[PDB]
Amino acid sequence: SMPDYVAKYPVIQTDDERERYKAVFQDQFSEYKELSAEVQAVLRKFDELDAVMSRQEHERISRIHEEFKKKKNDPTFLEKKERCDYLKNKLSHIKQRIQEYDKVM
Repeated sequence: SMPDYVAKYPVIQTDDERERYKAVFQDQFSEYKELSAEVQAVLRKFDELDAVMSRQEHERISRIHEEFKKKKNDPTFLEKKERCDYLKNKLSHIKQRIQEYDKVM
């Protein structure tokens, strides 16, 4: 699931290569923008929820706590957060290769 973007994106040598890196950046940045929003919306909600806190109160807390804990630890969510963290680093790598080439040329 996580290719080595350092090996796949070496130092840019030609404008054709720069254009190819730009197109990969645009394709991936749109994919990252969509995941980043979804991941961030979940994490912020958790922060709001922690801020809210009879033997009924004990029942309600535990109910909330389990529900809250279940959503943050969910493997589908954590796979998306992992893809998101990967993409951020991959995109920063590509951005840096482009900027480096522009500066030189």
